[PDB]
Amino acid sequence: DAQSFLNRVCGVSAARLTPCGTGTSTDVVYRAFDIYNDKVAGFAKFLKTNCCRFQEKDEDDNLIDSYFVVKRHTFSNYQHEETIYNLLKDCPAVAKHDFFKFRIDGDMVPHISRQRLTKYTMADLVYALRHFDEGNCDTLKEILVTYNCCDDDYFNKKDWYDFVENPDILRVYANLGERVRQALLKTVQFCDAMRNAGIVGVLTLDNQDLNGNWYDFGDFIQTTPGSGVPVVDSYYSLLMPILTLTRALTAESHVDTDLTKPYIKWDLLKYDFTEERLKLFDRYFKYWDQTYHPNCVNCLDDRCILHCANFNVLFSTVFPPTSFGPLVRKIFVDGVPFVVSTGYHFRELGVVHNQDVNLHSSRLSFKELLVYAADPAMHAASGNLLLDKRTTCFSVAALTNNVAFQTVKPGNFNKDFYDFAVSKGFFKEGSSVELKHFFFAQDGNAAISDYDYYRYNLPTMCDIRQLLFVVEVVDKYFDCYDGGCINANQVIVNNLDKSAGFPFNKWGKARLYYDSMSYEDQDALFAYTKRNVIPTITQMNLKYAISAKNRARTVAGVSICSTMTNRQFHQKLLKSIAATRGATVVIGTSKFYGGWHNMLKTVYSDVENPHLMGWDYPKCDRAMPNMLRIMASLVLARKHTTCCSLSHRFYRLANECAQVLSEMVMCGGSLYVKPGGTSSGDATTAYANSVFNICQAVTANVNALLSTDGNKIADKYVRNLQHRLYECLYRNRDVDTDFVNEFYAYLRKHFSMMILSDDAVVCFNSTYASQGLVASIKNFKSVLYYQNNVFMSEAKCWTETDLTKGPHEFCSQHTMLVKQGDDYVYLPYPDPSRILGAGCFVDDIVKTDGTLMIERFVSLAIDAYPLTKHPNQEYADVFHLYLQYIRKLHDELTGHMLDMYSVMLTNDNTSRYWEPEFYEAMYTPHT
Amino acid sequence: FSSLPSYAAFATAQEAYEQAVANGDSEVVLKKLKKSLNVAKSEFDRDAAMQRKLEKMADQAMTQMYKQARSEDKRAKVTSAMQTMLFTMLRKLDNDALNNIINNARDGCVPLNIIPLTTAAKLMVVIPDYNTYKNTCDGTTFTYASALWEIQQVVDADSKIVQLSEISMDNSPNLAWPLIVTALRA
Amino acid sequence: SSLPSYAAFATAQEAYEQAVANGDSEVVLKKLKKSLNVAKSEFDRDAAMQRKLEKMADQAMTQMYKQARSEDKRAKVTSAMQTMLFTMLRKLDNDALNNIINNARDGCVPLNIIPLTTAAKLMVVIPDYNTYKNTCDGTTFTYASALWEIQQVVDADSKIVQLSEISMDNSPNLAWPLIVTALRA
Amino acid sequence: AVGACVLCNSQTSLRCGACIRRPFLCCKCCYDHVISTSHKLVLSVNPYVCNAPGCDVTDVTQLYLGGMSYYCKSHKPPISFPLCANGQVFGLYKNTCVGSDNVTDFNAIATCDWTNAGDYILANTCTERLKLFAAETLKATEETFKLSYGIATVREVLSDRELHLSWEVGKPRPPLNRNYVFTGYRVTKNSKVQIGEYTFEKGDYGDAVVYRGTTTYKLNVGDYFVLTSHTVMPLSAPTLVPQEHYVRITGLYPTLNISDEFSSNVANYQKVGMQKYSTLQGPPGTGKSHFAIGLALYYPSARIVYTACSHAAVDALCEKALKYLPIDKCSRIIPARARVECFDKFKVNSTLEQYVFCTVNALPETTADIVVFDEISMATNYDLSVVNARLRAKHYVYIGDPAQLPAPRTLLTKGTLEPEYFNSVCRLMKTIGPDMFLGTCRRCPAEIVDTVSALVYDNKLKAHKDKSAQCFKMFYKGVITHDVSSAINRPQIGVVREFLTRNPAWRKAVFISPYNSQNAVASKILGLPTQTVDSSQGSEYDYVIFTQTTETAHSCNVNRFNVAITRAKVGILCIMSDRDLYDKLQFTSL
Amino acid sequence: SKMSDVKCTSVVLLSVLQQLRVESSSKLWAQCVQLHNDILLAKDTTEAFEKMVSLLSVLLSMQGAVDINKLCEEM
RNA sequence: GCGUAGCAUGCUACGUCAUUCUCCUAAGAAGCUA
RNA sequence: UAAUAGCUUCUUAGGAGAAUGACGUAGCAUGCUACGC
Ligand SMILES: [Mg+2]
Ligand SMILES: [Mg+2]
Ligand SMILES: [Zn+2]
Ligand SMILES: [Zn+2]
Ligand SMILES: [Zn+2]
Ligand SMILES: [Zn+2]
Ligand SMILES: [Zn+2]
Repeated sequence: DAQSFLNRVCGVSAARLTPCGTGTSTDVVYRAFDIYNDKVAGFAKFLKTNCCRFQEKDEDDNLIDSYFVVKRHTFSNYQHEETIYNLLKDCPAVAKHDFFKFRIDGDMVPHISRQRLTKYTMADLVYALRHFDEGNCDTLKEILVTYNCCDDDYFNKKDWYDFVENPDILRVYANLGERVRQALLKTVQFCDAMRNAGIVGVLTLDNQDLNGNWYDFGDFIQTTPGSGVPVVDSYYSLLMPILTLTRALTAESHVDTDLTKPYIKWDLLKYDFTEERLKLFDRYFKYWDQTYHPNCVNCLDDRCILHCANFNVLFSTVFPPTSFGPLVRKIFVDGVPFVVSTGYHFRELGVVHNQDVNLHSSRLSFKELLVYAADPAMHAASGNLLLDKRTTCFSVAALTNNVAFQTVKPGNFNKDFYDFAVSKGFFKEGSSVELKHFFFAQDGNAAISDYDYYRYNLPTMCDIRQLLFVVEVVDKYFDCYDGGCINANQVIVNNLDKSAGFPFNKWGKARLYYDSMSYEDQDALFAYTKRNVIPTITQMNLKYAISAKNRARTVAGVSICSTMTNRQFHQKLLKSIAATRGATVVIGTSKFYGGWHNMLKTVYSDVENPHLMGWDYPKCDRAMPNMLRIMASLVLARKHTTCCSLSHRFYRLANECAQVLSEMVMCGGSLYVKPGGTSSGDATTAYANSVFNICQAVTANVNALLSTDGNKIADKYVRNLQHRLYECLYRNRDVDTDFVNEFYAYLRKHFSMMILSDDAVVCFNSTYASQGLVASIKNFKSVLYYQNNVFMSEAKCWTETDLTKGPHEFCSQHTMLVKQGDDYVYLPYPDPSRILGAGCFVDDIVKTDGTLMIERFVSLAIDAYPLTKHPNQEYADVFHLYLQYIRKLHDELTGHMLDMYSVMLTNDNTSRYWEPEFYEAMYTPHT
Repeated sequence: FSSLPSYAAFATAQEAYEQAVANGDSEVVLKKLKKSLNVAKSEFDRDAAMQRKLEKMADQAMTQMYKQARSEDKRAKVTSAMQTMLFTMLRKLDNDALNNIINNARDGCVPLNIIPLTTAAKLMVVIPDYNTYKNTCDGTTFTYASALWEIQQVVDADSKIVQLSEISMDNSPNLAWPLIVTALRA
Repeated sequence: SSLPSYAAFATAQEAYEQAVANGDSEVVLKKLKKSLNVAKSEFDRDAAMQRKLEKMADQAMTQMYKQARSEDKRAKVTSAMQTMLFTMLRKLDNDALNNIINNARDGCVPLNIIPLTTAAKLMVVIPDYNTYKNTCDGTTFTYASALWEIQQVVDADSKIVQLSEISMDNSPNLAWPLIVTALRA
Repeated sequence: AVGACVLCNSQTSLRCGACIRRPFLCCKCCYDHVISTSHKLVLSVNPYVCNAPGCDVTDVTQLYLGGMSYYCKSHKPPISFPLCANGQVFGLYKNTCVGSDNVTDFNAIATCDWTNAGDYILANTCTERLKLFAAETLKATEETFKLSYGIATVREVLSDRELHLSWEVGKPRPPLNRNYVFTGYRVTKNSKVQIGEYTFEKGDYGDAVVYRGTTTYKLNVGDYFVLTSHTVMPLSAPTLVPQEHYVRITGLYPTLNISDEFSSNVANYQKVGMQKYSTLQGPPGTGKSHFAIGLALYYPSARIVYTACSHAAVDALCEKALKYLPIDKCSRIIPARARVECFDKFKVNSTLEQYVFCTVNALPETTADIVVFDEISMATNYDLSVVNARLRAKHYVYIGDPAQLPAPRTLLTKGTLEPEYFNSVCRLMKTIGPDMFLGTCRRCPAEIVDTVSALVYDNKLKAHKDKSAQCFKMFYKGVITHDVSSAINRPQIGVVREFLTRNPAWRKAVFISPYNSQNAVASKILGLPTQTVDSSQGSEYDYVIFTQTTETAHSCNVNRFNVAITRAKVGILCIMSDRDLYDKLQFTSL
Repeated sequence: SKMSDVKCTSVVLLSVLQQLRVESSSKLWAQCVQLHNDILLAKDTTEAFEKMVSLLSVLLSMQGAVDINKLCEEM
């Protein structure tokens, strides 16, 4: 009977059970195994059918979170697992097993019974958080509710999962931190028990329930006692993004690691937490077999900087935030006591000391004067203490004695153009072309309320095993360019009449500093930054430009001391990218003279069933994790295999971090600490953003390929590719160039891509993306959720099933297929509202005159020409309006010139700017 | 050009040619004098082009020298400005507390983020709303950074002084938040 | 072009044309051809400098006009902006905007921003009884194309005045201008 | 840079180089100006000199326009084009200029040196633009006249309070008083920079000055002084705003029974409220400065700006307001330098108050509800233009009398100026008559008004008082001592000293004297409060001592004597020299 | 063409207010900026007109800054 | 048949000027995009 | 107060190159004429 089975399962333990199955038959559930065997691999959601599950009910007959899993299998496996359990019986991190043989129908089918497991395992939590689909999140909701993280009505909020709209979800997740930390401790206890019991086996997430107990010994082989080995490469690595999302180590800030006891009061003077980091690593990640260097200056290569920095990201959340930043030291010049920064304490790169420290000096050269007046040690040491309650970001010091509240002026209205437009039938009620782009004004609390958006930058620990392979694929994407250091005389600066950052903007533009410093003491400064760390302040400038939304836009003006060296370091590679045609990163490719059509044709590089895809990064420059910015900097620095040594490359990376990633930010006369995320003003910003975008796309493809079943993949080549992809991620520690090349070719064949720093058009294979062998929109949503801490709503992501209509939007240009000459080409046409708004609203009073600015309208008509071929007449009329306004401006300019003199201009070639041919020549491929 | 003897040769050849033409000399002599004048003016134009190139090169060199002189004079001005700024900021330092905390350091190295936190003698608090003001620095003295600070002045967003009695729950709408309360360590 | 070099070129061209119209042969024709060419070279050298001078003059005219217009426009920037604003405001011809502007011409300006939320406070200053008669009827206040309920009327002396103290005869003894505090209805 | 022709308001780029102000002139007007007078240098965007490698020709009709430069007759390129031709002078906007017949008075205004009185009488009867330009260039001439003075230097410093004086050889020595300030120089090797603002005033003994300075620097022998030149700022506002009449009171609101003291001026208050601007003429001591305060009390809600050209007049106005006007709503704006001891009893320099008192030259750009300009007789067209430029107001009112002493006009040395041509408002007072008038003396004793009603005025002024018998006329020869370019009469001062201890009630008498030298030097000899007649205007005193230093056309001026004697309230001693002036008044015998 | 006419007059009106140094009064300038931004980002004409009335009341509240009679008698 | 001389025709090299076009650099103005 | 980078339009200046036309010098090939051998 099915009742004798329940009685036997109860056992000697006084447990009251209620069968979840039906009539002593196996119960079928849809779990999230992390599996790797001879035929399947990956971290996917399978359908286990070998366990009979009974749930225990506590007093008052309430169902509790304890299950009796009664897995049945062969007899040899029964004996083997019984022996392995007998070895590991006494370990406290082992679910109490029960081995008995019950006559199911007429034969002794042997069962093993795991007692008091939770409903879900650790792999279910990891999968529900790494593969988050807000339309189907039922294990995440049940896990959150069943452990008192919320109250099952918290989900009636509209967007409870959004990080940028509902920041309380951070607390809701962090309620799982203690449970995750206890799971880590139980894992270490189980590893110690395996080591001491002489048992060799692999630890997988799907064998540790949410209490922490381990219960799967099917594939453990026992060797000589005292020399067993646990293989935890795939256990910790998959769990890594969850350790910072749930803040598993928030109980390490408390004395005796007790969440009830008060915080640990570290001495403020303490900045070298190397011993603390080593103790934390040996406590939680004990059997992680790869060496860990707390101070990344001791690392072996950029593959070891990523791993150790990824750990330092997690271990830096338990140390006080006042111990980071520059390390100042009191030096003397000609007997006068300076305070200068002779080191740094990065949250990711550990403690870094400068190698050229002159305690006793007498004269300060121009290089040394620039270095000492650039770093924020003097400014913060001589400034008043600040407590800015308007932001949650750390505030260092207030340089001045009163805060500056910078506003943004409204735009200047070009009334003549507006009257001309409405005389041409524009701006009617019910029209399709209407003004949407304006100059939005801002109050005094604009700059600080925009800087406060860095609170969306959270410390993110990445999946290091997967990231260390994504880096190889990305560097493969960047293998056609060449780079290296160049002398100061080879550096070309585009516009030298630009701000020099703080404090150098008080004495001149960048021209003064690029002229005053000879090539010798620019090379000397650059070679100084290769052996020393120069902290640098970056201003926050409110952007005075026309947009469609009223949010304030700010840009970071990095100091000239940083810009000069970063140019000298990266300009060769950056100019090599901007001069390459037909690559993945289309930077430096014009859209005129057939550029747009060429780019689109190169995107459709022989894909089988193409669908165009495009996604958006919400809060791209502010939510980018520090690990991915460090990864981008390392990828851009792989071209320095000969010019720079190892220490030179590390100190260049440290300067990049200390000047761009997390530096002192000057916002309204006050120094704040930027938590992270890329600044929009560093020298390599567009290119680093392109690297980050390619990294996200490759990670999305990797997750999409590994999360597929494996029994459903029909193509024997793709299933083998998934198998070898799992092997290359979580079973292989060195780089495998063969498989990196094979996966790169796979991506180029089926996931053709076009990148401009955050704008991407993908021409993927539709059949594969439907079968799950290539990233789709949902994979990008999941990857962004667990690797940027932002939710990518599918409203800003488009899909185009028909290639005759081109990408829906790339670089704010819609694409239309027109008949030009005798063939069909793609022409980029803008938003008509943008062109009309540029005509009507201008940012200077002298641009309201009109007759002075005819080149303005020539350029705007050049941009607005492709509207002429748009089927909608209200769109085609924008170009003709601009042409007729150019004609009117020229007529009245000639009238005014004839009045101001008595002679008309002898040479007048303006007659070609109101003929359509001058503009039609801009989209013809001849030039 | 004119100073060079080539112009004199051209002038004397032209004078001889004109005298011969007015005298009605023989045609062969006319041809010989025309050839002489042609070679004279050929040498003249050969010498003139070198003068034009030389004067243009001298002008561009003078422009370059003026540009370099201006840049050199600007370098000295920026150097003086940076030196004055550095020494003024040095003199502003609170030497006693700075020396105390730096000597208390084990290696002589301290994080920058604690220099103001433990040695600044003036604190500026920027407060966005009334609840924040009540919670952080209510009254005439308050505690922050493990010290005791006393209010010395409160100014609003307009930098117009605000009396502590005006900061009330009912008078809050009549203030230009944020208020920048400037305190001094006790 | 009325240039002596052009005159010499023209007379050489005419002489060559007449000769080739006769054009027997051949050495005189070649000699006159060379004379025409050498005169043409000199006239063309003169013309090149004339064209360069005209180009420089046009550059000067253009730059001077741009600078003069720019300085003029940066000078007349406040009066021009205010005139443009009131021209556009007249063009709209909204009933509320016209009402408040016509009132502000008569001196019936508000003391704070006109509020939009119902039952919010508006304070306006009424300079003469004629303005009170036009806009205020009973306890209702007709301002900005809306109806407002008067809460309290005060004078320049900050003394409350009852609504029954306002009349054609009693007003001359009153301390104008009044200040009317009303709530939107 | 383009502009507008002064007398036609046409667009132009031509300015007369020879003219002091360099006024923008259209083509036709510039042609008529250069073809008529000695002015022959015209400044376009580029000057009209001859651009030869060496040449100095300035006459426009002598030059030609060739290529890209203007050349003379003997240097023009083969292709030439005249500058001054076809009845115009070449410049921008050639075919958009309409000339005028006002090129006749403008020539006289530009060329004349303002020394004779005819220039003033032709500079005050022209149109608005010519009135403005004439005043502008007259102020320019007055400011430029200071460039002909001399540089001072210091010999030694025996005492830090009595500095030694030394002037540059061969240059005139400017008079030493408060009106002139000096800024030092240290030109030696070694800091050719200013060393602060100092001033001089003659000491009694030897050659030493009890000087005064803003800072406390000590001067080496190498340091010396230089007079500071003052630039002339432009002016564009009309001298008078267009007078417009309203049907009823606009922008002003009366009071309920303002006061029992000012109730006689209510009709004139209504008249001021009715018109855009008004003029009040009143002989001294009839309440003009008492009419303005009554109007202020009559319009409490109106923001009122009280103004005056001098400092002592606005000081007396502030004193009277402190007596009558509430002090909480008061202000007093002072120039930063504050050379003269001003009136400091209200919240000084608070422009945002209701009742604002400030001198004309330091007026802030702000609005008002009515501005009362006090004592327009001392004001010039520059001052009226400035008050109409800085002070935009809903009502203007000018008070004063043509019979008072006019503005200094230092460079004027030939002839006399009639009262009606002092400034435009005074002319309006004389052409059709003032808008308000009230002739009744209210401050002076009966005897002195009875005597002055025959000197300048022809038996017009009645008074309300009794002759207190405190009026004494002293006759003495008064030996003359010309010390500092201003005459000093030492024996008269001595007789005053010997006839002061016999007058116990005259120990607080103010000393009034037309010459600043005697007025300043009498301070140590008698200790009495001192004040010159020019700065005494508008301020009344209960005890006044007047002395005629010398028999001159300046000291014995009828209007100056009238305005000097009309300051007394209960008694006055006059030390007179001229027999004619002495015989006309009826005082005690002595 | 009435909805787009309001959005431009609000721009001109805020420019005038900025020129009148309303920007120095933070509490008033915040409200003026909010009204301007809400007029620009509007879909209904009545709402934009009400906000324009509120924004113009700011200009009319300061009597001496603008010469309403001179400005309006030029039409 | 040769040499000297002159004239005429043609070819090449070099120099000068004029015109047109292309490119490379420098400076200035403007627009769009991320 | 106003960032990094890309592309495009326009203006000016300089340099180089090309093409054509003209002038001049030198050199070479051919034809005609005078004198001498
Ligand atoms: Mg298992
Ligand atoms: Mg008076
Ligand atoms: Zn390492
Ligand atoms: Zn390198
Ligand atoms: Zn003149
Ligand atoms: Zn004129
Ligand atoms: Zn000359």
